[PDB]
Amino acid sequence: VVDPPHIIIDYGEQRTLDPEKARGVLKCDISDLSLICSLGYSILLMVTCTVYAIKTRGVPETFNEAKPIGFTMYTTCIIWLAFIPIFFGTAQSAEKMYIQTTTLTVSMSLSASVSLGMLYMPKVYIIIFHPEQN
Amino acid sequence: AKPIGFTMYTTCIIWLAFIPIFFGTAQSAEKMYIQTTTLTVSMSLSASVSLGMLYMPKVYIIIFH
Amino acid sequence: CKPGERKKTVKGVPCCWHCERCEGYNYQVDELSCELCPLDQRPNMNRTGCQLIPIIKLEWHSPWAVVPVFVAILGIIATTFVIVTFVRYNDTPIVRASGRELSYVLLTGIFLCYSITFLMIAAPDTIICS
Ligand SMILES: O=C(Nc1ccc(Oc2ccc(Cl)cn2)c(Cl)c1)c1ccccn1
Repeated sequence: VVDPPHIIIDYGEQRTLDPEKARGVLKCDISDLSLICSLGYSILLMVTCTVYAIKTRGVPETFNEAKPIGFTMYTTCIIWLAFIPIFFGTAQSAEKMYIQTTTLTVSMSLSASVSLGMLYMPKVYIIIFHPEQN
Repeated sequence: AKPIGFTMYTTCIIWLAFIPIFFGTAQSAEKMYIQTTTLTVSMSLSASVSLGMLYMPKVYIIIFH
Repeated sequence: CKPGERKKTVKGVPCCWHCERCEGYNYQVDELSCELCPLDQRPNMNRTGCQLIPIIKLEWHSPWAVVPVFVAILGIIATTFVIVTFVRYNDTPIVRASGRELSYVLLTGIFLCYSITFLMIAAPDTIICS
C-alpha cells in the first residue's frame, strides 16, 4: 500500500573516466534495508523456536522428533549467523549485486535442504525399503 | 559420529563464508587490513570449533565429575 | 579545426584560431563550444553527439546463475518425491505419528524456498519484484 514496486535503471552510479566503460544496471529498489526488514520476522521466529528447543532438551523419548528438531535449529542458526557478515562486508564492492543474490539464494536452499533431509528422509527410506516395520 | 559431523559442517560454513568476503573487497587503502583480519579470524574460529566439539566435554567431565 | 576540436580566436586577428579537443564526456554542437551529454547517454565517437550507455542485468547463462538453478531443480525433485510418497502412504502409522498437517506446512515452506531462488534469479520486469 505504501509504495508500489517499480524498477530503476541505474544509468549512473558506476560512472568512469572512460566513456566506453560506462554501464547502467537494471534493478528494482530492493535496497539492503528492505532485505533485512523482510527477513527480520522470520529470523525472530527462528530465534524463539531455537530458544524453545534449548529449553526442551531431555524427554522420556515418548515425545520423539525433539532431538531432530534441535539439530535442525542449530544448523539453520549457524547458516544465518554466517550469512550476516557476508551481506554487511561486501557492501562496497565492484560486483556487490551478484554476490548478494547468490548468497541469499544459496542460504535459503541450504536451510530448506537441511530441514527436508533431516526431518523426512529417514521416514521415506523406511517406508519404501523396509515395509515390514511400517 | 555426531561431533565429527558437526565439526565438518561448521568448518565448511566458515570457509564458504570466507571466500566472498576475502576475494571481493572495496579495493581501497584498507584492503590489507580487511583481508588479514578476515583470514586470521576464520582460521581461529575453525580451530576453536574443533577444540570445543572434540575435547571440551571430556575435560569438563574429568575435572568436575 | 577538425570535428571534435573547439575554436578559440586570438584577439586582434580574426585569422588563425586555436583548436582544442575538449574532454571525454563533452560533445561539440556549437562548433565553437562543446556541450555535455546527460547522465543517461555518452558522447559519440565523432565528439559532436551522444550515444546511449548500455544496460546490463543478470543473465541465465552466467556462472552466477548455473549453480543456484541446479540446486533448485534437484531440491524441487526431491521435495516432490517426498510429498508423493507421503500422499500414497497417508494412513500408515509413521505418517500419522509425524504430525501430518504441520508436516505438510513445512513441506510447502521448503518448496517455496526453492521457488524463490528461481524468482530471484529470473529478471527485473516490475511484476517479478512484486
Ligand atoms: O553464499 C555463500 N557462499 C559463497 C561462496 C562462494 C561464492 O563465490 C564467489 C565468487 C566470487 C567472489 Cl568475488 C565471491 N564469491 C559466493 Cl558468491 C558465495 C554462503 C556461504 C556460507 C553460508 C551462507 N552463504
